[PDB]
Amino acid sequence: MDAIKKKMQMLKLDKENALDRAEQAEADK
Amino acid sequence: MDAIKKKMQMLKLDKENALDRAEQAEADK
Amino acid sequence: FDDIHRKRMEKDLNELQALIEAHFENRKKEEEELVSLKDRIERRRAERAEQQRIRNEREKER
Amino acid sequence: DEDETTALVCDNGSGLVKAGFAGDDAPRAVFPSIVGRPRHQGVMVGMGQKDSYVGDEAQSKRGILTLKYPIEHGIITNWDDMEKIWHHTFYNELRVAPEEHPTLLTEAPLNPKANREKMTQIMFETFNVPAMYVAIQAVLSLYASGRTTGIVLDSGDGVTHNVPIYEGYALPHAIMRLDLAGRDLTDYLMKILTERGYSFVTTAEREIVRDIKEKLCYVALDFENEMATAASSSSLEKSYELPDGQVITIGNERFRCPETLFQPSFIGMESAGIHETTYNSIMKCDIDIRKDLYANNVMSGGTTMYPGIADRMQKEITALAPSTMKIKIIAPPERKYSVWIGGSILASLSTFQQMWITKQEYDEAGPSIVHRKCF
Amino acid sequence: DEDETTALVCDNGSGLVKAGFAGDDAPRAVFPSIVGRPRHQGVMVGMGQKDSYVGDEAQSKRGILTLKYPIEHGIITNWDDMEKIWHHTFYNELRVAPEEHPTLLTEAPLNPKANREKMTQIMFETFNVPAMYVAIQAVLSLYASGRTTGIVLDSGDGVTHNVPIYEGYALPHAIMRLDLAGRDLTDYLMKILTERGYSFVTTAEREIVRDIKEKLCYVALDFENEMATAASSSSLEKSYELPDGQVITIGNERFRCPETLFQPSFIGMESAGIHETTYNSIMKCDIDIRKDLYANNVMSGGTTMYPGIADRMQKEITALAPSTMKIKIIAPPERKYSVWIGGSILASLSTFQQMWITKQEYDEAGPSIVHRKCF
Repeated sequence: MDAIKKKMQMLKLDKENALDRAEQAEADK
Repeated sequence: MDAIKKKMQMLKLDKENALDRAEQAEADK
Repeated sequence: FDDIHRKRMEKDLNELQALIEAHFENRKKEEEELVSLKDRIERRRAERAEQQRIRNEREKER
Repeated sequence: DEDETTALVCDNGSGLVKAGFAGDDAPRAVFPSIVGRPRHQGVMVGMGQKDSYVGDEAQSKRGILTLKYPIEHGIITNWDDMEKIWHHTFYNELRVAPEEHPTLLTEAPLNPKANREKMTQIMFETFNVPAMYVAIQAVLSLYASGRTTGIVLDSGDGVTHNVPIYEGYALPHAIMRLDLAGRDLTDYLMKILTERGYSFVTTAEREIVRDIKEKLCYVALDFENEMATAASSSSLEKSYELPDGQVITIGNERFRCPETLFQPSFIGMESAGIHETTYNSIMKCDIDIRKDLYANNVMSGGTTMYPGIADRMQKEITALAPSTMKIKIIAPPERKYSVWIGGSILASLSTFQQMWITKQEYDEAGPSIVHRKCF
Repeated sequence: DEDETTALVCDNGSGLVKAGFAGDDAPRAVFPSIVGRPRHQGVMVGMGQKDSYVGDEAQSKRGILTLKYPIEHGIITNWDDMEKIWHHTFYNELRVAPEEHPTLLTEAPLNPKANREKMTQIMFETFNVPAMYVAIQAVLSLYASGRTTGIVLDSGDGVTHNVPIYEGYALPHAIMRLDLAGRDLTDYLMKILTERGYSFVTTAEREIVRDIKEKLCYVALDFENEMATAASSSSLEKSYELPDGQVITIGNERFRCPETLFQPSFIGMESAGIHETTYNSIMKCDIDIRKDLYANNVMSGGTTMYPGIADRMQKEITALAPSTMKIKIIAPPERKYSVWIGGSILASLSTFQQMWITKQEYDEAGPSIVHRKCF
C-alpha cells in the first residue's frame, strides 16, 4: 500500500536522519 | 496490518526519540 | 536500555522470517489444499449433477 | 487448576471484567460486567431457565432479558450481581477458587471508599479469600506502561481519572476526576443515530450501539475538517450490520460521538475536555515536576484506542503548553487491558507481599480495614 | 378568508392534526391524520367516489375504506398523504392559501432530521409558502402554560419525549425518549377486549377501540386496589355503545390499558414507565436546576386527559423524588391544546419574526436549513 511503504520509509528516514543529527549536533555541543 | 501496527509503533517511537535526541543535541548548546 | 531495542529487533526479525514463512506457507498450505480439495469437490458435484440430470431424464421416460 | 497460590487479578469495571492470574501478561478472559434477567412470562414447561444469567450467558440469551451492570461509573452497588460475576469469572473461566488464592481488585484514586470496603467484604465473607488488596488503577496503569512519573489518562467506560504521579508519589491536589466516559459515548451515539432515523432505546439496542461504537468510531486529529467532509460526502461513511440483518449507514456520527471527549458540551457536561484536564493536572504541579509529566501523558482504558486520540490530545496539550519543553503521549498497544496487566505486576512484586489484608486482620477489624491497609 | 397574513399553526401528529391561525387561542380545523382508500369493487356507476378521502371524509365514508395514518411515532412516513391532509386542512377548512401564510409545524427534540427537512420541503415546493418554521412541542407547551421552565410530558399518540427546558434553554442530555404512546395503549386495549370476547382488528374496529379508550379509560391513584374491585364486581364496569347499536361492557381493562404508562411491560416494552422518565429528565439536570423542574412538571398533548393522571404522576414522581422537595404538576384544562396555543404564541411573537426561514434562504440552502435556523 503506498501509505505504508512510503511512510514506513520516510519515518525510518526521519529516525536515521535524526539519529545522525543527534550524534552530529551532540559532537558540536 | 499487524505487521504495520507494530512497525508503526516502532518507527514512530524510534523516530520521535531520535528526533527528540536531534533537537536536544543541538538545543543543549 | 539499548538492549531493549536490540531485543525488539531480534524478536521482530525472528518473527519476520517466521512470518514471511508462516504468512506464505499457511496460505499455500491452506489455500492449495483448499482448492485441491474443492477442485475435487467441484468436479464431484458436477459429476453428480450430470448424473442426476441423466437420472431425471430416465425417470421422465419411465 | 493452578499449581501455585498465585494471586488472582481482576478489574471489575462498569464495562468489562478482566481476569487472569498474577504473573501473566494479559487477562486470560474478558467479558462484560453483566447480570441479565427475563422480562417475559414463561409458557413452556421443562425449559430449565435461570432467574438470572451472567456475563456471556447474559448476552447470549439477551433476546428476552433486561441487562444490568452492577458497577456504576466505577463503584459497586449491586454486590449480589457482582458475587455472581466473580463466581463466574473465577470458577467458569479461570477455574480457580479465591479460597485458595489471595485476590487483587482495583479502583481510581478518588473512587468513593464504599467501593473498596464492599469489594473487600464480599471476597472475604462469600468467597473466603485468604487475603485481599484493593489497588489503585492509576498505579497499575503506570506499572503496565513502564512509568514512575506521568499522567494517568484512564478514559474508559466508567470515569476519566486524570492523575499526576511523580517518582511513584501521588500529587493528589492536581487530580481532575471527570464525569466523561465511554458509557456516555454509547448513550450519546444512540441519540445521534436516532437523528439519522435509527432510534435506539432498549438494552438490545444499547448493546448494538456499543458494538457500532467499538467497531466504527474514531476521533480524528482535526475535528472540524473531518466533520466538514463527513457531513458533505458518502466517502467518509461506514456501514454496520445489525444482529437482525438491518443495515445502518453512519457518517459524521462516527466521530461526533467520540469527539465528546474533547467537547463534553455535546452531552451537556460542564467540561473543557480530556486534553484540558490533562493539561491542568500538570500545570497545578511544581515546575520541576511539569517537565517530566508533559513528556509522559500515559493512556490506559478504552476510548484511547480511537484513531487520532493520542495525536488529538497531544496537539491540544502542546497548544496549551509552553514552548521548548516537549509534550508527548504514551499510548501502548496494551491499551484498554493495561490496568489488568498492572495488577499482575503489582500482585507479583516481592515488595507487595506485605501489603495484603489477611483473613484474620479482616475479621478482627471488619471490611473498613481496607481503608487503612491498602493505601 | 382571513384578514391578516398571519402564520398558520398546524400541530400534525400520528393521531390528529390541530390547525388554525396564529394569534388566536384555539385551532379552527381539527382533523384526524387519516387518508382513506376504498377496499371494495364497485357495482353501481355514476356514484362519484374518490381515489382517496381525507380527514373527516376518511372517517365519514370509512365503512368501506381502509384507513391509514401518514405519521407514525412522531414522523411523516408518507409525505404525499400529508400533502393531501394539508391541502384539505388549509384550503377547504381553514380556507387559506399558505402562499401568504408562513405556517408553523411541530416536532419532538430528538425527532429524526429527515422529518424536519421533509416538512420544510413540502411547504416550500408544493404549497409555495413564503417562509417556514418547525417548532419544538415542549417550547410551545411551556408558552401556553405561562412558563420558561419545566418538564414537558408530551405523552401523545406517537412518542412520549420527556423533555426538560430551564430558563428557556434546552437541557438535551436529560431528554428521555420513550417508546410508549397513546397508539400502543389502543393496541393493548384491542388485545384485552379480545380476552373478553370482543376482538377488534379491522379499520372500523381500530377506530372504535381508540374511541372506547378516550371515553372509558382512566388511571386513578392506586392500580392494585382499583383492580381488586374491578375484577370482583360489576360496580366498576362501564358500557360503551358500538356503531351498530350493540354494546360492549368493559371492567378492569378500563384502567389496565393506561396503566401501561406506569407498567410498559404490558405491551412488551423495556421501561419503568412515564414517571421514571419524568424523574430522570429532572434528575439528570444539574442540582440547582432540579428544584425548578420538580416544581414545574408539565402535562401536554394527549393521554393527559386520563382521569387521575395529573395527580397520579405527581404521586409517582414524589415517590422517586427526595423528601422536603415540592413536586408539582401543571395540568390546566387547556391540556393537549397547549401545543397549538404555544404555536400561536410563538409564530406571532415579534421577537421571533427573524426565526422564520424565508423562501430565499430555503432555495439557496435546501430543506436541511430547518436544522440550522429553527433552534
